[PDB]
Amino acid sequence: MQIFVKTLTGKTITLEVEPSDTIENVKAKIQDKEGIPPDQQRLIFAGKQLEDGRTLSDYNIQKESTLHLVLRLRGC
Amino acid sequence: ASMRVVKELEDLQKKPPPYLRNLSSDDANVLVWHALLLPDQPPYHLKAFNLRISFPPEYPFKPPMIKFTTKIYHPNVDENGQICLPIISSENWKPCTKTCQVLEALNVLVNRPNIREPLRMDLADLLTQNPELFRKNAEEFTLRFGVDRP
Repeated sequence: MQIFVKTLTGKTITLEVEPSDTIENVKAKIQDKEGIPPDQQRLIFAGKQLEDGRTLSDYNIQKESTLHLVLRLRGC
Repeated sequence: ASMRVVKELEDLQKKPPPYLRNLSSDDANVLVWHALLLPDQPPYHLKAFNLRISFPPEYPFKPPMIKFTTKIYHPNVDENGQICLPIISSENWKPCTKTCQVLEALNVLVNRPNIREPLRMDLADLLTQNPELFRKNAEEFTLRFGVDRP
């Protein structure tokens, strides 16, 4: 299913993931096209943080769901 | 603690770099430095940017937090005025390092943008696509929310 990943920069990308897709794998898919390291990838959905070991079924994520990607810059 | 800060300031106030002017302590704080950064890179060379150096009470064991007082349209600076300098980060810091060295690193990063690890993916992408368009936006901003060139 096609979901929408929107960064804090407004940049929204389309991602193809299945309900059984793990969040950690989702991060990899994002880095695959964008390049943002998973360590700095903080996916927020409906106010809840997506745990790496969780899947899209856990948080009940449907198609076209817009996720908010917060970048964790580790350089301060 | 503040003893070293006073020394560093006293030294820098005698032989200040060509890119650092109006360097003095805060009106009511010796642990706060006030200075105007003069970038040479275009179009930041049209104006100056004021920076505020905040020295921690655990100096020099704790790195001095430097932030921008003014607004600089740079892909390595945030909309508020925060920066990510590895030299004074919680991931890397040496008490033997003086503020003068940090100022140099800051100046280098302000002049030469880092498209590898930036603070603004939008500006970084733009810079690596159209330098002219980026220059236009940065220019108007510099001559809008920037301090006059000393």
